Parts: sequence; structure tokens; C-alpha cells
Amino acid sequence: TYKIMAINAGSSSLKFQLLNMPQGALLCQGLIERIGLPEARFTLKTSAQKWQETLPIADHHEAVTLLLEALTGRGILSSLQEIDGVGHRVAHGGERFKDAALVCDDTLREIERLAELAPLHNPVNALGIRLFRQLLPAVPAVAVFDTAFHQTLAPEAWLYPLPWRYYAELGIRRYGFHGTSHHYVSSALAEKLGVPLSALRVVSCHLGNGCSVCAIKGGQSVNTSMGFTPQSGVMMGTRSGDIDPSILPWLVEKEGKSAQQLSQLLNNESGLLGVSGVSSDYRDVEQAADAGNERAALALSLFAERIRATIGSYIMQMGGLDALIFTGGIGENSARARAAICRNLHFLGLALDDEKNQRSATFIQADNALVKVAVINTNEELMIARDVMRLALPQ
Amino acid sequence: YKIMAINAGSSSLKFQLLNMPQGALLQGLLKTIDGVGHRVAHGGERFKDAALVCDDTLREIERLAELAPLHNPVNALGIRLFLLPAVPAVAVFDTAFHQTLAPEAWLYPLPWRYYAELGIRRYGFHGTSHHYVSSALAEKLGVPLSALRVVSCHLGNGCSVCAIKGGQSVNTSMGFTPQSGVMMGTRSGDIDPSILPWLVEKEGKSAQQLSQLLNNESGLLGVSGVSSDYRDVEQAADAGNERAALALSLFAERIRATIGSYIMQMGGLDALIFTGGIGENSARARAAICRNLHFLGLALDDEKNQRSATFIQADNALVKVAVINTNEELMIARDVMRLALP
Ligand SMILES: Nc1ncnc2c1ncn2[C@@H]1O[C@H](COP(=O)(O)O)[C@@H](O)[C@H]1O
Repeated sequence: TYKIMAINAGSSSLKFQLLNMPQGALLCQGLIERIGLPEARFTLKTSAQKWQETLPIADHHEAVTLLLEALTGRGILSSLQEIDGVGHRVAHGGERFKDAALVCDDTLREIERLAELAPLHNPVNALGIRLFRQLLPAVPAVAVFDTAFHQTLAPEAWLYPLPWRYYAELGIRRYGFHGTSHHYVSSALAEKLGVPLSALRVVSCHLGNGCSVCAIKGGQSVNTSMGFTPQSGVMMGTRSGDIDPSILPWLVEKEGKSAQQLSQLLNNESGLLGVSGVSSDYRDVEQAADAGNERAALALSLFAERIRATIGSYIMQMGGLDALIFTGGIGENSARARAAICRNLHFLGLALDDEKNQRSATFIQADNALVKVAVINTNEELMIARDVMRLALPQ
Repeated sequence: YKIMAINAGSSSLKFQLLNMPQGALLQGLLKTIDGVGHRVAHGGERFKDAALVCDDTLREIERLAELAPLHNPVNALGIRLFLLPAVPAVAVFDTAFHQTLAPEAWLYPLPWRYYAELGIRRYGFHGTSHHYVSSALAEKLGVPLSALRVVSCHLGNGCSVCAIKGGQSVNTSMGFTPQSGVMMGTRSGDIDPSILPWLVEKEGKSAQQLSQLLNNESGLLGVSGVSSDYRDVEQAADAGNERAALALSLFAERIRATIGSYIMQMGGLDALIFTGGIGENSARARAAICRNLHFLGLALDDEKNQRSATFIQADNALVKVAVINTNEELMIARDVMRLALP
């Protein structure tokens, strides 16, 4: 067995998991949040216990220090030498990274170069990589990019119909995200079916606060709904997803919106929150909808419709469908959302078993359906730990 | 009867006089009067159908210039000129056919007030074309249009797709303005909306420049670097221009993605219609759009497609695939007949 730590560094946060590999058992997990802010908090959980303290945490360096000291201070590790590898979530690998990469000087420059494409995430992702290299110098580290799984998209799927120089000189194209989650659940589906992923045409729906759909054919991503940034594609908690682009110049002219306000509009004020007027949380919107709030009911119906439209585009592209996967916090738990998304799909041989769907069984398709419909819990940290093993510990 | 179809472009004036009912032509800005029909670009939510031209109609139109400020004004001007005070007139709106869309199809996932206070929503256009060719299809097949699940592709310099189920438009690809949906001659269609704030920040684009980018510099012209005209791009791709070949592949991909959404929404497909300058004449575009669709029972017959036959699906195919020449002036004249000489 090996001890692999999965790290996700945010602008003011540090998420971590420590896993026993290859079995994937969780030794501990937690979150340091409001780094640099007042009310900074360090949470740490094992299977048996939870510890939580509000205390000043100036920067990510202090966050990493407190984490490493707690690993031994709580008897989780006898020593930091027990750590065999670290996997780092990186938001954007551009076209440079088609797979996870061993951390090294060139990897770090590339990730910082790509800050131009993810300004709020890639720099702190790299800071985390640097802090662990500094504080755990002897532990190999692997960068795992949320974009890499989608680097197999063909040009007619990633080119936008803008003038060519917007791609050629400015890098504007569809990248796609949730790559680690779509890779994880699609591989898990094939393992559960006992067939190679390459034999299946798969549509994968990651439905959480962020939401994305991915088409997987021949074992490779061939399309996915987020585009240039994680703002686009289907409707989400606060993100609009795709809208008529000509709305934005209209709003700049009418309301004088700045670029920053336009992004805030598209990313923080839209989606379930903007339509329902209630909440970004699917459960909250559903609760209001069942009590008669018509905007909330419309929010939920539009949410399912946008996902259905995207599934339909990708079934068309692949020439049919063998399996549909639901994952994420909504896809895993909402029998009602899955039922609305899957309704009236007899032209595909796709129908649900209501009893299986109601209990979120692993497979929820009807007895005589031609399409497998799976509810699979996504585990991005396990996926990252597997990439660490593959690239840092081939032995 | 003699019906006059009028299209008042902001510096032009297309005209057609037809022998109704059978629609024989008597063409204009001249080739070889019971009522006049006026093309109107935007009917908002107010007009679900063509309307008799009266005072009420005319200032409802001129109010909607708040949404179509560069077209509705001189459309209503052309109406007011017709100076022809004894001839009944009817306004035919490019948006009206799509007023049967349900909220799930026309509401954007924006803050609610953008719809509720500013009227921002999907309207859709090419309504008279989609209405015309879908009705003609049902007539050719000899069944009610309400019996068919139809996807209609109007492919010309402007391009749009429309899903028709139960005899009504249930979705269409152009949105708030005619800029959006699929890739076109110079219009980009739908793109990742987050690109635009990025461009404002990185290149200092004004709203005007963003509009010019989306409407005049993108599409076939922007991708190919050759032309906004499909045939010109095709010539260059045939000669080895890689961008031109990519432009044509992306053009078909965008239409296919949209067709797939609409098939999903309708729960299947009975017929696909191609119309417009590209749809009526390009065997290549139709074949690339219809590739590898056996899961729907849709395949093309190469000999029929090559000569643009009225029906081009393979004889073993379940889905009818039709090539129908659109005739919006005839459609307008039929609207005049129905509302002004009933
Ligand atoms: N039991 C549940 N039923 C429906 N939605 C849920 C449930 N639990 C969490 N969610 C939703 O999952 C989303 C976030 O999940 P994630 O970001 O994938 O962890 C939020 O919109 C939540 O409302």
C-alpha cells in the first residue's frame, strides 16, 4: 500500500485528501478556508473523528505547514516520510498538457504561462505545487489538469466560428473542464459493465454546482459542454451556460456593463439562482418549486432542458448511444432530475426503471432498454491519486 | 387576385406582384391590386400571426423598434407609404411563427429581470420560410403537418434550424437577434459567452466592435479567410485551402448539433427539410450534415441528392429528407389573402 495526498489549492483555500493506494481508502480529508482572511478555519476529518479550529492563517505556506504538522500531530502518519506522492489539481493545461505530468521546473513554467487562460486558479495551483516541493522536497508530485482529458477533441469540435486569428494568435477555442471527473466515471462505468470503454458510446453528465456534459467514443472525449472557460455549456447553479452572444453587446450598450460585471453576470448571478430568484442550490429551488414558486419550477425545467439539448447534440455526433452516466451532487442524488432528463427517449431505446431510479441504484435503466443509464459517484481525488501512482510510482 | 409583396430594406425595396391563388409571378428592385403584404423583421411577443395593417398595428410595430431598431422603422415606413389608401395591407413578421415556443425553449438562464423587464428572450427568425417549407412538405406527403416531427434547415447567407411538432414551431436556433444559433456566412452563431468579456478586457473591444465581430467578420468568412459565400469556400477547400475545409466541416457540425438537440426534444424525427440558397443547391452540405445517422433511420440516396431531388433519402430510410425551395413572398401573399380577402 501507498499513501498519496491529493491537493486542490484555491485562492483562499486548501482542500486535501490522503488515500491508501491502490485500494483508495480515505485516511483523512479536510479543508483550510478563508486563508489570509479573518475567520480562517482548518477542518480535518478521519473515519472516526473530526477536528475544527478557527485561527489566523496568513497565507498558503502557513496552511500547508499546519496541514503537515497535523498529519503527524493526530497520529495519521508516523512521519511525513510515509507520504509517497502528491497529486495537484490544476485548472487549465491549455493545448500543452494531454495527460497528467510529473512536477518539475518546466511543468511549473508552463502552468504559469497558462495563467493567461485561468488567471484565478492556475497561479495558486502552481503556488501549491511550489509549497509542497519546498516543504516535502523528497516526495514526487504530479499535476492533474481538468482540461487534459478533452485534448482528444477534433478541430470541428473545438474551433469557434470566429476569425481564425482569435484561435491562432489568442488561443480562443473550446477546452472543456471536469476532465478528471468524466475520465473517472467513464472508466468506472466500463469496469462495472465488464467491457472496454472503447466499445461504448458514452454520454457523461456531471451535474453539481458546476455542470458539464461529455461525449466519450472509442475511449476518448469527442466533445464536452464547457468551452473557453467553465462558464459555458449547460445551465448551472449561478452560471448561465450558453446564451445568445449578441445579448452581451446589447447589455454593454444599454446598462454600461464592464467586462468584470459581464463575467459576474454570467458566472455569479445567472443559472438556477438567476431564474428561480430563490437559490443556487438544487434542493432549495426544488423545495420552493414544490411549494408553488413558478419561477423555481421553471428554473428546474430549463435546467433539465439545457442538459437534454446537449445530450442530443452529442448522440447525434457519435451516431447513437450505449450508455448515459449521471454524476455530481445533483446527478448522484436527484431521481427527479434524472427522470426529467431521460423522459420520452424511446427513439433511443432509453427508459428508466422507476424503482431503481428512486433509490439511485448503480444502474437505473428499464429492463428492456437498449441504453445503460448509470449513477456513479465521482471521486476526482481518487482519480488524481491514480494518476500519481501511474506517473510517480510505476513500480 | 393581385397581391403585392413588399420588403422595405433600409436603402432598398424588393417587390413582387403575384397572380393568386396559384401564385404566378407578374419581380423588382422589373421582370416578366387587391392587397399588399409587408415583411416586418420583429413582431416581439405582441404578434403571434400576420396582422391587418391599421393604426394599432403600425405603432405596435414602431414600438418594437426597441428590439429591432434598424429594420422595424422603415418596415413601418413602407407600410405608411402604402399613398395607396384603398388597398388592404397585412404585416407579416419574421418572428411570429416562433411565438409557440414554450418557456423552456425561449428563456435564457439569466437573471429573470432581463426577460421580465427588458424583453430579452429567444425570438427566432426565418419564420415565414420555416412555415412555408414545413407546410409544403406536409402537402407533398399528403398528411397533416401536425402528424410529423419536422426539423427544417434554412441555409443561406443567414442560417437557422427550426423544430416543428404538432404543427407548431417548438424550437429554433436564432435567438434574441438573428446573429445567433448556427454558423453562417459572416455571423458566428452561438459561441462561449465568456469569450466576450475576455475580449473587452484583452483587446479593448467596444460593444460596436463586439457586434461587428459577431455579425460581419465571423462565420464562413472568418474561419475560411476566403469568402462568406459557401461555393467560394468550397472552391478553395477543393484546391487545398485547409482553413476553407475546416470552415465547411465546422459549418456542418454546428447544424448537426442543433438538429440533434431538436430531435431529442421532439422524441424522434419524421422528416428533415433543406431550404435556402445553400440547402436547395448544395449536395455537399446536405451529405455532410446527414452523415452516419443510421440510428435515426436517416440516410441519403447519392443519385437523388446529386440532382437536388425533392426527396433525397435512401429508399430504405425511415426519415424523409426533402429539398424544398423557399418562397417567402408567396407565403406573404397567402397571408394577405387569408387576413384581407377571407
Ligand atoms: N440530496 C440531494 N438532492 C439533490 N441535489 C443535491 C443533493 N445533495 C447535493 N445536491 C446538489 O449538488 C450540487 C453540488 O454538488 P457538487 O458540486 O457536485 O458537490 C448543489 O446544487 C446541491 O444542491
